[PDB]
Amino acid sequence: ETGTLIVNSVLLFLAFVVFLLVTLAILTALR
Amino acid sequence: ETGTLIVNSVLLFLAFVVFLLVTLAILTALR
Amino acid sequence: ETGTLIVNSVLLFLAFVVFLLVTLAILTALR
Amino acid sequence: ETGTLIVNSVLLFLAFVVFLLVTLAILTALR
Amino acid sequence: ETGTLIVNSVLLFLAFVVFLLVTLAILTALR
Repeated sequence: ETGTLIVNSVLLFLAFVVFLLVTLAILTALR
Repeated sequence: ETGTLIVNSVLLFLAFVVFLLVTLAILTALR
Repeated sequence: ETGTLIVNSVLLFLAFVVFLLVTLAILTALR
Repeated sequence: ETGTLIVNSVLLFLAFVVFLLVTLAILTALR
Repeated sequence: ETGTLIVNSVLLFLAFVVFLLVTLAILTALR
């Protein structure tokens, strides 16, 4: 349970990293 | 078996993250 | 505790990797 | 040995993900 | 010690992946 919690913790912030990445790429389209 | 399952779980969503990344880069080509 | 420390160590530099990534994407906007 | 194998398995596909990423960025050069 | 070595091994190539990523993004600025 503890091990899985640590893994989830990393995924937590990752979610923001990815989402932000996609958002940034789309933003590049700004034409 | 349990350990591998956890690893696969992470890869599962990763597949979408990567595929989306490639799709976004290609989309940038919009010219 | 030692295991978590190792994980955090990787995240440490990652923080810079991501932050730099976002900064670079934004920089691309330079128009 | 089993542990290292699992790690290598992840790296295997990763190789394609990265290589593709670089290829896509270069493709963006399309000018 | 062996565990840390394996982790470092992954980070080793990662260094090149990231470094290349930043270099590619900057290259995009070619204007």
